[PDB]
Order: sequence, then structure tokens, then C-alpha cells
Amino acid sequence: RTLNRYEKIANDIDAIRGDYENLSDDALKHKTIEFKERLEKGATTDDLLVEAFAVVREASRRVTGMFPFKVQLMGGVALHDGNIAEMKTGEGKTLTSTLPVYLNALTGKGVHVVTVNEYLASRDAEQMGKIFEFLGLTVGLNLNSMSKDEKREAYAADITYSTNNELGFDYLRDNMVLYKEQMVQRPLHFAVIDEVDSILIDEARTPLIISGQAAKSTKLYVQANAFVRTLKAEKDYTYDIKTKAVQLTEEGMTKAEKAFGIDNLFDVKHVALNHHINQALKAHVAMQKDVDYVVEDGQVVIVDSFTGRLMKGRRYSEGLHQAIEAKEGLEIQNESMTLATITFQNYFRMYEKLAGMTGTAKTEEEEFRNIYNMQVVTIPTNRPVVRDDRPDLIYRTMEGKFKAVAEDVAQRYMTGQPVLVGTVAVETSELISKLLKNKGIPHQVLNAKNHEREAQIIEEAGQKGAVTIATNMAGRGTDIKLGEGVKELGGLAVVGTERHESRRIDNQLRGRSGRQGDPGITQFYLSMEDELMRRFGAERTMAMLDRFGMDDSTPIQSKMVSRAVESSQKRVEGNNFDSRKQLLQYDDVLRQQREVIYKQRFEVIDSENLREIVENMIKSSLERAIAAYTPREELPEEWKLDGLVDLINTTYLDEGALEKSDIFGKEPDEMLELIMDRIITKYNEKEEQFGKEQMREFEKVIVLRAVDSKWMDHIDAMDQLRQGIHLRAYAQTNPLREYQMEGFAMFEHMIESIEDEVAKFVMKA
Amino acid sequence: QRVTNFFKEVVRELKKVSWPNRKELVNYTAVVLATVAFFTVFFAVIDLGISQLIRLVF
Amino acid sequence: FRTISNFMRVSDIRNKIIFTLLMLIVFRIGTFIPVPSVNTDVLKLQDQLNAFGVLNIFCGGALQNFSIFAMGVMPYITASIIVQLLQMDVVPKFAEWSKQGEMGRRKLAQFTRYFTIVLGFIQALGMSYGFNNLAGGMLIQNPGIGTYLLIAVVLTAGTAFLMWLGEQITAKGVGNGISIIIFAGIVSGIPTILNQIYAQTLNIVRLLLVALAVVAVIVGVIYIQQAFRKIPIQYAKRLEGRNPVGGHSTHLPLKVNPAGVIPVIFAVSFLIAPPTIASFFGTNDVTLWIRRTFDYTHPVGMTIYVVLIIAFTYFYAFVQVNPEQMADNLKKQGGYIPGIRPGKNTQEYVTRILYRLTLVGSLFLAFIAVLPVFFVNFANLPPSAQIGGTSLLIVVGVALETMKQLESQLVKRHYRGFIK
Ligand SMILES: Nc1ncnc2c1ncn2[C@@H]1O[C@H](COP(=O)(O)OP(=O)(O)O)[C@@H](O)[C@H]1O
Ligand code: BEF
Ligand SMILES: [Mg+2]
Repeated sequence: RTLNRYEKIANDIDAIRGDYENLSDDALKHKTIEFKERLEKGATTDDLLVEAFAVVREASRRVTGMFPFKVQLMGGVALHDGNIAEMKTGEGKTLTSTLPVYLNALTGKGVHVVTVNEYLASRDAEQMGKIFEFLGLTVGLNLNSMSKDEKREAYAADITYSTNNELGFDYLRDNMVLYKEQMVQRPLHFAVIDEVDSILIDEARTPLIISGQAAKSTKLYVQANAFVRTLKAEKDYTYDIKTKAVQLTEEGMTKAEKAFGIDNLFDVKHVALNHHINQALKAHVAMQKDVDYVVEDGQVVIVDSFTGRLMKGRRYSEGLHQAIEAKEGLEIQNESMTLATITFQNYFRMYEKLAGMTGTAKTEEEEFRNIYNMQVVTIPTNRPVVRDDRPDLIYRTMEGKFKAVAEDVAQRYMTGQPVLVGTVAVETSELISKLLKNKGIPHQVLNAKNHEREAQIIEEAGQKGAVTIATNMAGRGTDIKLGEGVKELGGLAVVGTERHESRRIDNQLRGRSGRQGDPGITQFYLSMEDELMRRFGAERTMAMLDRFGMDDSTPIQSKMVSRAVESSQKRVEGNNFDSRKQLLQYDDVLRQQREVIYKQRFEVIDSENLREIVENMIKSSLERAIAAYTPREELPEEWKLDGLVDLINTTYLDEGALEKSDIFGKEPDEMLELIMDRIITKYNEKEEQFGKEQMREFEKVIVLRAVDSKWMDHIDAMDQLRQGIHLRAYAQTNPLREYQMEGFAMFEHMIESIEDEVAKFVMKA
Repeated sequence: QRVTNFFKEVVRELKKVSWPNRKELVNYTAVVLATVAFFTVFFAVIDLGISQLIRLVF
Repeated sequence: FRTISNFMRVSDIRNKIIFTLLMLIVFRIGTFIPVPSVNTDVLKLQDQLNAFGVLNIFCGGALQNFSIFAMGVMPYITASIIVQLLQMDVVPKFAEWSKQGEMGRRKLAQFTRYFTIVLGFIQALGMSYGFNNLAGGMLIQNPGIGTYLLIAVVLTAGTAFLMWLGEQITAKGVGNGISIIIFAGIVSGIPTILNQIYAQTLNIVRLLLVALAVVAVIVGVIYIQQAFRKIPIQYAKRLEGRNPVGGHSTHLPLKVNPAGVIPVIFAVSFLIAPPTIASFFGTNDVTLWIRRTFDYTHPVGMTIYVVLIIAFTYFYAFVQVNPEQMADNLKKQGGYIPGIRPGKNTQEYVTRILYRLTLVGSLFLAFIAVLPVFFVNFANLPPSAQIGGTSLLIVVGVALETMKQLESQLVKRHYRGFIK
């Protein structure tokens, strides 16, 4: 059992922090130099662990006033081992990140501390960077707004604080550079992932995708948007509430074919019109305004589903963003084109060491074992949870639930206890803010749109008589501190208003209330026309909401609706489980291909002579060109060798240098050797006249341009294959094996095209 | 006479089926006969072996 | 051949080939182990030929076996086909369990395992009692109900052990598990059949003609089994720019024989049920007439057999493919056959395709099923052979599917690169 090992190491650190206490600064900052030279002579980080942890304990008490508890040392040892430290919400996970981050930044290779958003990254960077810069290391903070030089300074520091999006995008942009000295990241060494279950379980359902702008079309967006704006929500389309899929009906298809003058919408010449009609339908019906996006400064800005904040650079793929901009009446932008793609599983499994800490890991433990080979370690609390988690108050309608929520917030405001109401969308947050505006209750709102005042709102949210309505922004890592007298009122009642997509997320909201042994109440007010119940509730229990009556002043005191609420949430969790499993194995196929391509593109970049690489490319292209003619079947002179001579003179050997007589009646390998040594002397004349390093610049540009263009086309073709592959499961094959085999064939044809393009552009230039 | 029209449709349908060509037909028959012959010999040999061991142990 | 030397050069492929062969040796070892109280000498005296072993007899023109694996995985086969027939609008709990996803599928798999144990018990009781009646009451010593339930629970334990062995040889072995065990049962019966044909023996050229006809029927079976009618499918939810190829296009393949071998299950249940219900009534005139006309080695019974194979192939092709569920899935995921509206019109389009393909597949299945009668009659073979029945289809299908699984494991090593 490892937990007794963690307790033993924590007691070791306790004895020697007795030893480390009476040391001045410049004698405690000297311990970093001492550990660095002991780590360069012969020691490992595992031998230095107790002395480094005692130095961080003393330095933290000297800087921040906090002296880490022994459960924080247990979580630090569990993070140094590469495990997942599941300390509860409020327990002190930021100091327990600073223990193994200091221990593993002494070797000089760099530690990445990953968080969920940029508020938490900047907050932790400020406080724990005060600790680390006392000790003598360097803390960079990698933000979305920085330039490449500031990012390179942030990654060159000893400890880098960033969010998971910026790490993924920096990796993807480092494999699109032309010079090696444009890469910002160092080799990936250690990642401490704060809120692991958000990053590695929840947000790992999505890939990071870097796009680049393609040509602009606008007329079909306005045409399809003007068509869909007259379309009668039940006769001409069906909106499926379960999976938010909007489809035309046969009346709507008839009206579409009449409005555009076409005869069949489902031809292969009207696939662009059908795509524009479908994306205008999804933009109108399935994408509600203040729920899914916002309109800021004449632009559609996406509100993130997990973090609940605006994603400024990010745009919807496949023409949905342009359909939303046509719907809103804004300027329709250009299309896009996927340049690079990675998932968070495949990104963080490149990291040579991976740790993590969260409050809510234990239910996902086997997933952390199957993918990341990380073991969830549960840490004690050192002070018991006095937080009061009351059961949910289920109502019939949303108007009755919101009247109850406003009445609860009103009667907690009268005593002086601070309230934090937790919604999800921006529009329900504004609805409940106007529900408290009349009733005369002064509040703050923390939406995606109110992100500028966030650090101010959180500093006032725990005062006496402080109502804060907050979306997903608050309920993940936000540390609300209680004001004077608030701990006697049982401070910070969290009033949730909906169930989220897992028990982990609403446990995180309750964790905003708890906060290390302080009192707190967490009441959830659900409803029966909540979006979780409407979308994932089973159709049996969705029939007797007339049986419960139509009053909504008192909650439904049943036990069949509580089973329905829990089963709907378990249905969402199972759907997300299978969706992230599917994305995992199919991006394992693209992960193998991408790792081959990116490793060889990098060693094209830092190779100070490319003559052997380009000559092997020309020889492989030439062997395939020889074997494309000259087949094994028709040996005696049915070999069409003047066509091969024409191909060599059009691709390799400048228009006159080969005749039929040079390769007449030859074996394929001896004509290969004849053409190959003619190619070598032509290359040597090119390298003589062209220059020596100028020739390397020339063919580096050729090779990298070919690799980039064929790899973007391969990402597109691989996406199209993954569209049709379940239809391949209709023929009683395994469709994953069909995906792997067709992806291998597609990849090898892509590499043959890379070699053909490089051979042609080098030899014929 | 609907049935002769239907049989003309069946013959027309059989020309859109993607039948295996002669190279993969010969490769498939080689794999099938090799598997059947190998497992015939394999099962005869282990029946003889289990029979001798059964005669030893009883 | 080169490819079987390429398999044994990869360590993982060779590892699971060797594990599969060890599990087949385990299966054969257990097929030599007798049942508790079954008195093996009267069993070995019951046969009409000379098989190999003491638990193998040649009864009814079939190599019967009365070890602890006497049932094989046959209760698992009949439990799976019953559960699959119950999913289709008969039991509603199974319908919604199938509609749930990969976790309601686990509920259906759990029910199939418990139903397998129940059906294995009932089949072991019927089998032990019927074999004891065949021997004249002499097969089971101490014919009390405690001995029958001991025999039934040990045969059900043998079948559940074979299902565990199948789970092993599909987890850590070469391919599918139960299919490899079924293949092993058939081709382990092959050598004693060859020994009977040798012990029988114009005759040398007659057996050469028989072997050439067997290779011809194996080629015809590979030809029909590997043939797909590929319906083109167009998806209208991605832009598909920048010169789409058209070579690896998306399509929907329908087999020519989509049913498989299951029509012969239903046809032989229809052909064995009147003789058993007439056997409960004792010998009469109409009992002997029912026994005489429902025997498919004579042309009235063979005609009823062929007609039922064709009719159940049509039924089970439309159960297996289900063009209405196919049309709804195509409409929901946004695909369409080019030219055809994605609702009812694609359902009746692929219904017409399925009528024509099912005619060809049903005639092939009926011909394959009544081929051993013709080989026995017009080749003077012993009736032990059953040479070219539906076991031929099972053997060809398992051989080809395991070969494709192995080559798919092989190609993950050959990712070249342009540098090399
Ligand atoms: N050892 C300690 N002594 C005193 N206060 C601490 C200690 N560790 C953490 N805290 C405080 O407890 C709160 C826990 O917040 P935080 O660590 O952000 O929670 P989480 O563990 O969810 O990230 C912080 O405000 C921090 O100031
Ligand atoms: F940052 Be914690 F999980 F409250
Ligand atoms: Mg935290």
C-alpha cells in the first residue's frame, strides 16, 4: 500500500523541517544551488525528495505565510511519483503542486504546470511564483496573448504556468516552423496537470485543431440563411432534442427544391447547397445565441462548454461559424482549412512524466489507469468537511424553480450570509439577475461577458451580504475567501440551479462552498423541464409530471423523480465515456501517422546537409517509376520503354538525356543504376553551380513545402474516412480494422506523393 | 409474364456484384486448402499423441 | 509459403498463433475425457462404423461424441440466435436494451450467458436420456435422477468451459473464439472420416473425382462468400474539396448471402420437429408416414428441405439486414444513396437489392446444404462423410476471417516513410 509510504515520507519531511527552520534567506536560497550540484554529481530526484520538500515548506512559510500540512506533503509525494493526488476541493492543492514542481525543476529541463483557464494560471503563477523566485528558480507564464518571443522566454524558464489549450497549440505550431530557432517549446519533460479530470477526461473529448484561412465564399451563406429564416419549426424541419440534430422534412425538402430552382437536392451536383442548408438549419435551431456563443464587437465569439469563458481565436468548423455570422447579420469571414490536429490524450502522453491533482478523480480511476497509466491516490483532509450538502429540490417548471431560487437567495441575503448562485449559460444567468433585480437584492454577475471584473468579483464574493450569480466560470477552481463574521453565519451558501454532465462538475460547485473545514451549505434546485431531463430523461418518468399536479410552490417529494434525475445524469456520463473512447482509438491511428511525419519533418529542419535525404527520395520515386512500367508479368519487350524514357526526361533528367538505347533490354536494377548515377552527376553539377548552403536552403524549402501540403490533404482525407467508417461496420467487419488498413494505404500513398514532388521539384529546377 | 422480367433483373443485378477476381480467388483457395490440410494433420497427430498418453496413464 | 514465415517472424502474431494452438490442444484433451457415469463400453459398441477413440461413435451417419464437451458450444449458438430473434419486436425489454448502446449490449450478453447455461442444462438432460434410450437403457449406470442431473451439470460445465476458452482465445489468441472452437470441432472430425474412406477401399479415380469436386465447391463457396454488392453512399456533411479521389469511396456493402448458415438451423428444426412429436405417439401408420416423408435423404423430404432453406433465407436476410432500420440510420446520420430520397425511397431501393441478392444466396445455400446427399448417393461414399454441407461454409468462413485478422495485425509494422 502506497499511502503508508506517503505518510512515512511526510513524517521524514516533518523531522527535517524541524532542522531547516533557523536558516536565513541567502542560506535557504543557497539550497537550490546545493541541490543542483548534488543533482549533477550523482543523485536522483528521489534521493533529494525530503530535503527539497522541507526547503519548500520553509520557503513557503517565509513567503506566503502558509506552512504546508502533512497531507500537502503526502499529495506532493504522490505527484512526484507520477500518480494522481485526489485531494478534496479546498484542501490546498496549489502548495502541493509547488512541492514536486520545485523538486523536478532542479534538473533544468522545465516543468509545465497546466491549469484549466487563464485566470487560474495567472493566479497560481503569481503566488507560487513568489515562492519559486524566493528559492531562486524562474517562473514563466504562457498566455494566449503573448508573442513568440515572450512565449520562448516563458518556456525557457524553469517552471512554466499555462493552460492546456496553449500548450497544445504551441506544440502544434512548433511542428509548422521553417527554422528550428522558431520553436518556442523545449522538449516535454514534466507536466503537473491541475484539475486533471477536466483536462484529461472531460476536455479530452475534443481535439485541438490549428486552421489556416482558405478562400471566401459568401453568397450561398446568405442564400441558405434567407431560406431557413422562413421555415416553420414543425412542418419543415425536425429538431431532435436528444442529439441536437436538425433535419429537413419532406415538406421542407420540397420547399428547398422549389426555392433554389433545383430538381433534386440530394444529387451529387447539389452537395454544396445541401451542406449550406444543413448548416443554416443548425445555426438557426440548434445554436442558441447567449448559450453557445455571444456577439462581441460585430463578431461571433464561442463560449466554451467546459470552462465557460470566451474562446477568442476559435471558430466553428465546417461552415458553421459563417452560418452563425449570416444568421446574426454580421460580416461573413473566410473559410478555414485544417493545418494541424492533436488530442489531449496524445499530447499529454508525450510528456516523459505526467502527474496531476484534482478533487474528483476516484470515479474515473480506471480510465486514468487504462490510458495514462496513472494511479489515483486519495489523500486525507487534516480537517473534516463540515460543509452541508443538502439534497436536490426538484420542481415541475422552470419558472417555479427560479422563483424558489430567488426566494432562497432573498432569505439568505437578509441574514448576511454570502450566496453564490451557479448557473451554466449566460442567458439563464441574466434571467436570474433580473429575477433578483426586482426584489431589490444587490448582486454581481460573472458571465462569459463579464470576464474583466472576475478577480474583483471573487474578492468580494465571500463578504457579508454578497450575492454572486456565476456560470461555469466560477465552479472549477475559484477560491472564495470569507470575510469577517461570515464564518459565524455558515458562510458561502452555494445554490446550484442545474445538474451538470457529471457528478464531478457539481461536486466542484459544492467544493466552492466547502473550503477547508469552514461551514457551508450547498443546495441544488433542479426542475423537471431542465435540459438534462428533457434531453436524457427516460420517456417513462416524463409522463407523470401531470400526476404531480401544476402548482410549483413546493418541490416534488417523490422518489421516482430522484431516480430519474440520477439515471439521466448517468446516461450523459455513459455517452461521454463512449464518445471519448471512440475518439481515442481512431486518433491512435492518426497518432502513429503524425508521429512519423513530425519526427521526419523535424530532422529535415535540423539537418545541415540534405543531399542524402533528397537522393533517397529521388531513388525511391525512381524505383516506383521503374516498377510502374517494367512489370513482372510481361518480360520480353512488352515494356513500353519509350514511355519510361519520356517519364525520365520529364521528371528527372532534363528533356534529352535518355533514349531507348540506354535502357533497352536491361534488368530493372541495372537501368535503375544507370538512371540513378546520371541523376547523381546532375545533382553534383547543381550543387557545384547553385552553391553549397544555398542548395540546402533551396531543397529544404522544397521538402518542407511538399511535406506540409500533402500532410494537410492527408488530414482532410483521414477525416472523410472517419465519417464513413461505421457504415463499413454494416458489412459485419470490424470498422476500426478497416480504418487502420485504409489509413495505412492512404498514408503510404501520401509519402509516395511527397517523394515524387520533391524529386520533380529538385531535379527539374 | 412478370417472372421472366424478375429473372432478367436478377441477372442484371449479378453484374453489379463485386465478385473476386482470379488472383485473389486462387490465393483464397490456397489459404483454405492449406488451413484444412494443416489442421487435418495437426488434429490427427494430436489424436495419436493423446491416445498414446491415454494408453500409458489409463 | 512466404506469408506464414512472415507471421512467425513477428513476435506478437506468433505468440497468439501458439496460444491458439495450445487452446485447441486443451479442447481436444477435454474431448477425450469421459462423463461421470456413462459406462463407455456400451457407448463404443453402439456405433455402425469404427471411429477413433472410445467416446467417438459413428451414429446416424455423424461422428457423435460423448465426452464432457459432448454439446460443444451448440447451446451458445442456439441461445444467441434465440436472443437475437427476441430483440426484434417480441420482448420489449430486449428491444430497449439493444437501443441503449454498449452497456445495454452487455445486458444482452449477460442474458445470453445465463440462457446458455439454462439451455445447456435442458439439452444435456435430453441428450443423456436420448442416448440412454439409444443404448437400450444400458448407457447410464444407476439411472436415477441424481445421476442424470450430475451428467447434465457436468456437460453444462463443459460447455461453459468451452465458452471461457473462447473468451481466452479471442482475448489473447488469433481471432474470434467461438468460431475457432466450431472450426476445431469440424476439422477434428475430418481425419477419422478420411480413415473410414480409406478403410472402405475405378475407386481411386472415383475418389479423385470426389476430391476435385470438393476443391471446386470450395472455390464456389469462396466466390459467393467474398462478394459484395456495394451501394454508393453520399454524405452531405463535409465540404469534400481539393480533388476527392473516388477510389476509397464510401459505400454500403451487402453480401450475396447475408443470412449465413442460420437458415439451415431453422430448416432442420422444421424438419426434425414432426418426427419427434410423432415419436412421442408411438408407431402407427401416420407416424411411419411422418417419419418417411420428413427424411431429407429421399426426394420429398429433400424438396421440403430446399423449400424451407429458401424461405428461411429470405426471412433471415430481411431480419439480418433490416432495410427499414438501415434507411432510418442513413437518414439520421445524414447519408443518402445518390438519387434516392433518404426516407422510404431508400428503404424500398435496398429492399429490391436485397430481394435479388437473397435469391442467389438462398439457392447457393440450399445447394450447399443438399450436396452431401448427392455425394453419398452418386459417389458410393459411406454415409459417415457429410462431405460439403454447411460445415464447409463454416470452415471456409473461419479460415478466411482468421487470415484477414492476421494480415491486419501484420500491416501495422510496415509503415515506411519517404526516408527509409
Ligand atoms: N497549508 C496551508 N495553510 C493555510 N492555508 C492554506 C494551506 N494550503 C492551502 N491553503 C489555503 O486554502 C485554500 C485552498 O485553495 P486551493 O488550494 O486553491 O484549493 P484547490 O485545492 O481546490 O485548488 C487556498 O486559499 C489557500 O490559501
Ligand atoms: F482548485 Be480545487 F480542486 F478547489
Ligand atoms: Mg486548484
